[PDB]
Amino acid sequence: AADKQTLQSEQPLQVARCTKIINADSEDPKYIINVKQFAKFVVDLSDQVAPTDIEEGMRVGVDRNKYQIHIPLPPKIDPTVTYSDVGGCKEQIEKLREVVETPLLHPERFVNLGIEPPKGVLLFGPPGTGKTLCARAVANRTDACFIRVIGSELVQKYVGEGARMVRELFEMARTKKACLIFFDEIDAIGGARFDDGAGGDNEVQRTMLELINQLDGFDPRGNIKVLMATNRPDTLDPALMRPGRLDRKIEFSLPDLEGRTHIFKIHARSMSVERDIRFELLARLCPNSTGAEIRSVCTEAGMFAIRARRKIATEKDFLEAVNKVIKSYAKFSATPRYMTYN
Amino acid sequence: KQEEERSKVDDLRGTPMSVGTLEEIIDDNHAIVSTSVGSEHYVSILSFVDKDLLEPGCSVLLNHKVHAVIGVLMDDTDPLVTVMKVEKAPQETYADIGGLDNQIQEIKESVELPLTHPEYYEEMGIKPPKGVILYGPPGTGKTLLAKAVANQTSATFLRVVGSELIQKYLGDGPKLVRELFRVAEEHAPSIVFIDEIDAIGTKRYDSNSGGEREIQRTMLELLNQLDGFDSRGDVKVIMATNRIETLDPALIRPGRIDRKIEFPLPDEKTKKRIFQIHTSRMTLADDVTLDDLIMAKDDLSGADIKAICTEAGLMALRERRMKVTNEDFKKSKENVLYKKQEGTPEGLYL
Amino acid sequence: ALLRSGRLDRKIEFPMPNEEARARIMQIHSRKMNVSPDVNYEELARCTDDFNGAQCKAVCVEAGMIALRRGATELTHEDYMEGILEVQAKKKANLQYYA
Ligand SMILES: Nc1ncnc2c1ncn2[C@@H]1O[C@H](COP(=O)(O)OP(=O)(O)OP(O)(O)=S)[C@@H](O)[C@H]1O
Ligand SMILES: Nc1ncnc2c1ncn2[C@@H]1O[C@H](COP(=O)(O)OP(=O)(O)OP(O)(O)=S)[C@@H](O)[C@H]1O
Repeated sequence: AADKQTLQSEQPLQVARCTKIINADSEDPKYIINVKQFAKFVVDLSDQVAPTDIEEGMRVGVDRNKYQIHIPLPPKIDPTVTYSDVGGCKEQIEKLREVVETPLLHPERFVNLGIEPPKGVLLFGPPGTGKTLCARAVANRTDACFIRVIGSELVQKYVGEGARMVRELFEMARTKKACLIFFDEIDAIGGARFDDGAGGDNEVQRTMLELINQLDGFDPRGNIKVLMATNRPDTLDPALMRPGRLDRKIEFSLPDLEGRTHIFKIHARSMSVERDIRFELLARLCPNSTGAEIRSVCTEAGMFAIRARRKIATEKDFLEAVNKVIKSYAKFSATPRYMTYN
Repeated sequence: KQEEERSKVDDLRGTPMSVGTLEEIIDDNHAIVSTSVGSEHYVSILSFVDKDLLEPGCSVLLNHKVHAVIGVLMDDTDPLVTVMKVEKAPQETYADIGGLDNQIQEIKESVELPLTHPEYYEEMGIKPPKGVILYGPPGTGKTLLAKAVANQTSATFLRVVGSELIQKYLGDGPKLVRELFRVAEEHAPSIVFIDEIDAIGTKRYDSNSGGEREIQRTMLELLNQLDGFDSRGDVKVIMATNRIETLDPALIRPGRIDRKIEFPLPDEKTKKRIFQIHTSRMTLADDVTLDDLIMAKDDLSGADIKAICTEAGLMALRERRMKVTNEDFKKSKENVLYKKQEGTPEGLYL
Repeated sequence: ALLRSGRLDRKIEFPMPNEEARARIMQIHSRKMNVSPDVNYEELARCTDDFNGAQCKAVCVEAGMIALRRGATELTHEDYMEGILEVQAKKKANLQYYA
């Protein structure tokens, strides 16, 4: 009973049903609310509130008897959002150097020649290829800053909540200088305006409009660069294909052979192997593979290096690792077992 | 005395009391309560109960008329925790070596040896396997090997059936995921086992809400809880199925589940031992040759061998005969398999 | 049925940009950029054979970008030509058996 008497004084002070906001009229507050389950409503406010902060994508206090608007806050928040080896793909970091580094170093080549600074890139390539590494490998030279954002993190079940996190990311971006948010799975974020008379997946729609608004147009970017990752330039918008926003389209695909030797260097140096072995034979054994699968190969040679007590990996450890992954774990073991060839 | 303070707390309460699911801290002790159906006034809390026992968004004791928070919820003994929290380390590690021997070694040096000696990753900078899907044909040993690692252990084993998470209430299953991973968090280094999550994908019910919009949310809570944040560290979780078609690949991808392990239906060289050991504890007229049964069924599981080696003795002891005739093995196997059709084709290699 | 004569009244085909239309739109993209007056648009557009307006834009922005490589002060005629010698977007070849 540490506060029991005051609890017998709050019984005449009780208000404010949850009631998320759909939208409003114009010229006036005149908002529109669904409660949860019943119906819809075209509401108006109580007088002692701020009609400013009753904006769309919010859940306000609402009276029982008059449904008049009381004080909001964001009642849906915080759990909502989950480089020495610079040199992976080759022709890519140089175009990365261009579109990122050259506006962030000099407005000398750009404004004087009469062009606008290229500010955004459409990365495209298969997954497991190092979009994350090149993205973060930008952040050695800027200052140190990076944030990572998967697209389907914004799949949360309230209207404009993803747009609210667009608000959050763009008002964290301008707090800091020379920073890097990263984008990925930008198809579910939306590039195509699919519509018929259904009214469904619309938080994506208004969040994507919020994305076009805060991205480019109405106080542009400055010392903020954001890469967008995909397998397709096919499911995007012609409003960010507005030709001065995302105009480079850096290309890469599976590495050649020597790229895989470089990734062999990378995931050989960062673990316990022996420094007397080669990798080009293993590079021949990987005609189509990813550096993520090179990580799997190196961790599997580490699994053999667990099997026997090995901290100095032989060539045979990586031999049986590749033999494990590409021929004895590609599906089972028995695509070989015939000569006809040798 | 204490009696009057307790009576005044009891009369802060109004005897029809209720229960509602929350979302979020409202730090200055006034709160707001969804119900099941979610009608949410700016409520208080009866300030002698501990508000800070609990993390955000969980059931408490409420009122019906002013909706205010009253007490902490009871640690509600759902039928899961008695099954989820594995009571004893039961039995059956290996009564009989010679059933698999391929992925016994694999499950050993992938589940025991990283966990029970977590000092090899010190030398070689390797991450442990978090999830491994053990799968294959039905009746192989997946549940058996799960119990085998469940007894042969030093970690607090946990055992979960995939239909334990399927209840008709709203948000019930996600709460069961929450308490499930509380159980998975708050024992020890632990070996969670999950079974039958291929019986969850093309599955709809009548004791149910909107079907594709019910366990999408539950398995999405599983997604956001299992290998999301809330740092992984050392928590062993094993999931097992028979088929792989109904699996969302969002959970099959790395980060969440590393190793993919099938199980072959065994060769005849180990069928002789499995048929022998399933027949090891009965009386049998030893003239009969199991090599007929061993060579015959081309894709036998061990439940096949189980039902054969027991049902032949059942057909013999049906008429009270201790030892089994070979045509009782005929009757047994032709009961066990519906239309024992492995002869030509083929049959006529030959 | 999608055209007939009340669905869409007119059937308006579009000409491939003959010569001067390529030069015109290529200059339209080079309107706001620094262009030194040593540019002959008829030469540029006339040595562009089979270029649509997509490639008009591609060539003028590649003339920007190729001149943006070396840190030149403005565009250059050979950079226009290497926008064009961005292979007329015709690739690759391996080539193998064509000797
Ligand atoms: N070209 C490369 N050079 C160096 N390392 C590479 C390369 N490609 C892949 N890798 C390695 O393999 C990993 C690939 O996994 P991540 O980049 O982390 O995830 P990801 O799948 O590449 O991200 P996405 O799908 O491309 S957005 C990298 O982190 C490196 O460890
Ligand atoms: N010690 C042992 N070593 C190897 N195999 C064994 C051993 N003991 C039993 N078995 C076999 O393992 C099988 C275990 O069956 P289960 O895997 O439980 O069948 P199942 O439960 O239908 O599997 P599902 O369909 O995925 S639930 C038994 O049928 C035995 O033949």
